[PDB]
Amino acid sequence: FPEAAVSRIVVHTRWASNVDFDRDSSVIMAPPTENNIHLFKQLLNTETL
Amino acid sequence: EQYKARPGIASVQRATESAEMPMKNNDEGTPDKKGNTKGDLVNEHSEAK
Repeated sequence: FPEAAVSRIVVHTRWASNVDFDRDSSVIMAPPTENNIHLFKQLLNTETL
Repeated sequence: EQYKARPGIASVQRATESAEMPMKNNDEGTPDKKGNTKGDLVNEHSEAK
């Protein structure tokens, strides 16, 4: 486990894998100290300035 | 705040200006300052056509 003052859990599909064919549809998040708003505005946020 | 209004303010304002226009004055066939009727010598029915 990481040796640090604070540790957190993040989702990262196939972050440690060795596949032969890539499905090429993955979900990656940054640590909560960085903005992740771009993941929730991919479908119908075509009017968000 | 960065808000882009839909419908746009400019587009709506332009349309309402045209509807603001009062109707034209139809003074044909009425007398004048001296008492002569105002208009041209065209047949009553042919004028409508």
